[PDB]
Amino acid sequence: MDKSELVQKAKLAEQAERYDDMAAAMKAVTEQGHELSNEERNLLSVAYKNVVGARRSSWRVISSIEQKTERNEKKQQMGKEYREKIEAELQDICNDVLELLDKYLIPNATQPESKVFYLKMKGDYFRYLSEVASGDNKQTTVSNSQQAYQEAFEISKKEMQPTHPIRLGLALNFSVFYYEILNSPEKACSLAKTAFDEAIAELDTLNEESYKDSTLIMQLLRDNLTLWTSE
Amino acid sequence: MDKSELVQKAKLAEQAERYDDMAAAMKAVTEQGHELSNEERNLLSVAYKNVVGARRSSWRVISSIEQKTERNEKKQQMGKEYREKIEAELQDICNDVLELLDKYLIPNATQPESKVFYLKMKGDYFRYLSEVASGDNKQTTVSNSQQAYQEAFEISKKEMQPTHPIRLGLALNFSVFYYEILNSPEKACSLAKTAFDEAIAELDTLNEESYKDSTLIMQLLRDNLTLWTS
Repeated sequence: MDKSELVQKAKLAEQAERYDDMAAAMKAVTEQGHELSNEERNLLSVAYKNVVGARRSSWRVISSIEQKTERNEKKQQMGKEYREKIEAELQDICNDVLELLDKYLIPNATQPESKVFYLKMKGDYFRYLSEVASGDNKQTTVSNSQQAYQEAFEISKKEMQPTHPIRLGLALNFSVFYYEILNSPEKACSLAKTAFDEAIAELDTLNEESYKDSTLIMQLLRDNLTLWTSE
Repeated sequence: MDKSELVQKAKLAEQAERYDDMAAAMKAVTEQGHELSNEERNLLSVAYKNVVGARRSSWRVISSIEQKTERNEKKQQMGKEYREKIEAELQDICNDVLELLDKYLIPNATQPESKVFYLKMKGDYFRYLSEVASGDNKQTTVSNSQQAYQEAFEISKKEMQPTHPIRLGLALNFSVFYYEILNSPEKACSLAKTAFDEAIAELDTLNEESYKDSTLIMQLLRDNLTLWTS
């Protein structure tokens, strides 16, 4: 099967709600090593969001049942083994995505918006590993998660306008990450305020017909600031 | 694996909506070769109903797409090839279930309630094969569905109460078989009306444990009878 055929197969699998097929199709597309179109990039992102989402969902369901269980019914030990089977798949799916990002997507990215998309995706997929990571492996995945967002963060700052909706929103994502996962409320606030203020300073340059493309995300940065400072 | 284990695994898979796992667990329980319990029997049924249901839905989605005009020869090829993938899967799923029915479930059925349940199941899964069958495979598969339903129907009339869900569901499915597979509204209406009237003529055979299931399926029978006439 060639790229055109795989892409079509991918859209058919989406329609049929067969997301693993959809993901396998777009994995193979990605492996031709060429920069993906917006259509293709969207398809891959969707494909894997859904495949990863289903196991995450299954895992939340099992963890919850495990904790309502009486703690030596040999049933309890099914929920252990089963959760662990889910986890291993979840990690397998994540490793695929990360391999694609390391090997093809990030290195071939020619434009800064694509490079930032893929770096953030890498950040997101490490975050999913961390949700089922063990003790000492859990700090590794969070650092790997931070570093990917940091790298994307730096590129937006350097290649995009303060007012750009991807830069904002990466600012938002990254600030929330410092707050929610790294327990750093002061860095979280510092980050948000800087993003907010920088875009504020260039409100000047926006078109009255589409300023909300920027303004809506800035409102969220601001909302978080007042929320986080109120604590 | 202990059954209670496999059955547990199966109840978790179900909660987790991982129906392929659920089905494998129940497959390995059925293969231990012993009559299933009402609960293991329902888990096996629910399992395969969801596993095969997902492909029946995917197939239709794709058959419907392949129905719009398509100027692109490669896109038309992929649609054809993808439908064919789903069918092969669908057929494999049905064959698994029919093997289980032939090798274990039906021959070991030791009471009429189960025997009807499994024959009804044999009909259903031969109906699903019919939906994607071709030529002579389709005459065989349709005919096999009718035989198994018909046989179940005779036993359910002879041994079960009119308001029993297994019996009402058989009528439901067998009436739907006649409408959708045999393209015969006359035979589908006659069956559904008989089973409904027979139920309502014996409300005394209702019981608390299955009142909701009985009425739910009676209402579905009714729905179908209105739709099919109007």
